[PDB]
Amino acid sequence: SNPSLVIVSPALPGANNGNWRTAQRWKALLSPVCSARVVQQWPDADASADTVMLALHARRSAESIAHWAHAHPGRGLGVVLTGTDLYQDIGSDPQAQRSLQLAQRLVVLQALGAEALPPECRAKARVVYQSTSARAELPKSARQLRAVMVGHLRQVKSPQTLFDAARLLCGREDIRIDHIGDAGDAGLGELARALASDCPGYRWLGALPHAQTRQRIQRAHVLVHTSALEGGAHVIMEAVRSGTPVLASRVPGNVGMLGNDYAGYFPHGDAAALAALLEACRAGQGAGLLDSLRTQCALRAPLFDPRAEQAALFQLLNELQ
Ligand SMILES: CC(=O)N[C@H]1[C@@H](OP(=O)(O)OP(=O)(O)OC[C@H]2O[C@@H](n3ccc(=O)[nH]c3=O)[C@H](O)[C@@H]2O)O[C@H](CO)[C@H](O)[C@@H]1O
Repeated sequence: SNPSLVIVSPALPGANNGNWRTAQRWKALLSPVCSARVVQQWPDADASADTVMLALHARRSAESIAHWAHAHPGRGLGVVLTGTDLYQDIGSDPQAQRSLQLAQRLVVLQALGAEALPPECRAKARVVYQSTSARAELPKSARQLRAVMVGHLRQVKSPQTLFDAARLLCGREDIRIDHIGDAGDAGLGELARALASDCPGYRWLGALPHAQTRQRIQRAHVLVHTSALEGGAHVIMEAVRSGTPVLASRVPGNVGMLGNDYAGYFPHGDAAALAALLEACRAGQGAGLLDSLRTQCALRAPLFDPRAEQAALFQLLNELQ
């Protein structure tokens, strides 16, 4: 009999965010070799039939991770390091530390992940790059540069770097910056509203449905991503797999997605460096930076093929049962 997989995701059901997206995608990819279901917490009325658990976020799902560990000591637990666990919490957070100890396998979502784990956790760490469907690379206009950044506004997304680069470029009518994401963390949507009132090339569109978000990523000349940390951001692969090049903060989660040799990084929180890269992208339109970055992004794009992710998850499942 095939395994009965439970995926634990701290996301609300139907949420438009990474943690829901990963859990739903993994359920789809694994369905040909197992019975798969997604929950927010474990156990539940259906818990007795589950044989394997993949739990997202070593802190946020720590109570379900421990429930599983105590019910199945030494068997069937994979803990998936989705971001603030790996790059924040495992530091000093006893829940995140326990989850790391209890897991039979740890999953990181790009090549650099295990560098952030304790050395005693590296032998059971597995890399599972995420995947996304491709979109046709669109030909685009040289008349203007249109940038997009995508992320629900929270401090970890360092939206202030974008706000500050948009402000440096306030008078540049030839450069447009669209920003997609809900107004989560206290007062970030107010900063975005004030900036869009002052600097008409900058627009904060609020949260948009995923279909519309993918279409805007495809249509933009460039995707800007400023975060302090990422587990392995969906929006970077969504751009890459649309033929939209990226400007990203030099933090491990981003470097793991775009490569050690990528020419499109700026130092974390350096608004001037980001504004300089946008000016260089614009200058090149008409040898140009956008073309250089498109070439580099096209070599990354096969990392994000769902067949690749499926094969990595099939291997992981066979290890856990
Ligand atoms: C560490 C961190 O800070 N973020 C992590 C978190 O995802 P996040 O939710 O922080 O970021 P993400 O970019 O991985 O995923 C956001 C998803 O929502 C979509 N979107 C977003 C806003 C909006 O208005 N419309 C829209 O469609 C976007 O297109 C993407 O598919 O979990 C993921 C795994 O599950 C990854 O590990 C991320 O790196």
